[PDB]
Amino acid sequence: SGEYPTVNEIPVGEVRLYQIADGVWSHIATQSFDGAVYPSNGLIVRDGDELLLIDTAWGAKNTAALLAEIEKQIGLPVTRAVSTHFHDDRVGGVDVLRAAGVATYASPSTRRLAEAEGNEIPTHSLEGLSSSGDAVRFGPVELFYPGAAHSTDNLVVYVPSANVLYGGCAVHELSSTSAGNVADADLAEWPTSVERIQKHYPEAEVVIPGHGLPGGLDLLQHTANVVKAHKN
Ligand SMILES: C[C@H](c1cnn(CCCN)c1)c1cccc2c(-c3ccc(CS(C)(=O)=O)c(F)c3)c(C(=O)O)[nH]c12
Ligand SMILES: [Zn+2]
Ligand SMILES: [Zn+2]
Repeated sequence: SGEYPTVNEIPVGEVRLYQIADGVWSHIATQSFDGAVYPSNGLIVRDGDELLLIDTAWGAKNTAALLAEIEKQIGLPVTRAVSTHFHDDRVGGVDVLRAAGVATYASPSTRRLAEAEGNEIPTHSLEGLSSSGDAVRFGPVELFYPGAAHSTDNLVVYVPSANVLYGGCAVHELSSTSAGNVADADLAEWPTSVERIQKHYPEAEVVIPGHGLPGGLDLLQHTANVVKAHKN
C-alpha cells in the first residue's frame, strides 16, 4: 500500500513495481536460493512510448510475471533490456525476455561469465565499458563501469532526468549487516569502485541497491563499510 515492498511481503512468483520518479520504477521479486528466500530489485525506465528494462526478476517465471505486471501497471512495451552482471538475479529470465521480443544486452564480460556459469546469455554485447570509469549512453540512461566490486563485470545505471542511481549488486541497502553473496566479489577493489561511483554521480538523489530498500547517497558509504567489515 505505498511503502517499498520487503522480502516477506512478496510470494515467490509475484512481482511488484514501485514508482521511484517520473518515468522510473523499480521492480521487486523474490526467489529461493540454497533454501532461503531473498528479494531482488531491477529498474524500468520510460523511453518515450517504450520501456527500457534493467535486470530480470530472477528466474523465468518471475520474469514472465514481471512482463505481465508492466502491462497491467504501465501498458507500454518493453523493447530492450540490460543485465548489470552475470548472476541469475540479473540474467535469469533473459530467455523469457528474448521470446517476448525484447532485445537483451550486456557487456562482453557479463556474457562470457554468464556462459561459463551456465546462466542465460543476453544477445547483444555492450562495448565501451571495459575499463573502470567508462560510461556509455543507452536510451534514457547512462551505463557506467565502476570497476570490480560485487563482481568483476558489475555495471551501474544512472537516469539523468531524475538523478536516480541504480547501483545493482555493487550497492547494499542501509539496513544490511553484511555484504550479501560475495563469492564472485573483489572485496579489496570494492571500496575503490564505490568511490568512483561517488565521484561520478555526486548529484544522485535516489540510490537503489540490487537487493533491498532504496535511499540516498548514504548507501554508497554504507556499502564500503559493510564490505570492509567483511574483508576484515
Ligand atoms: C544469485 C546470487 C548469487 C550470487 N553469487 N552466486 C554464486 C554464483 C552461483 N551460480 C549466486 C544470489 C543468491 C542468493 C543471495 C544473494 C545475494 C544477497 C544475499 C544476502 C543479502 C542480505 S546482506 C546485504 O545483509 O548480506 C543480500 F542483500 C543479497 C546477492 C547479492 O549480494 O547481490 N546475490 C545472491
Ligand atoms: Zn550478483
Ligand atoms: Zn545480487
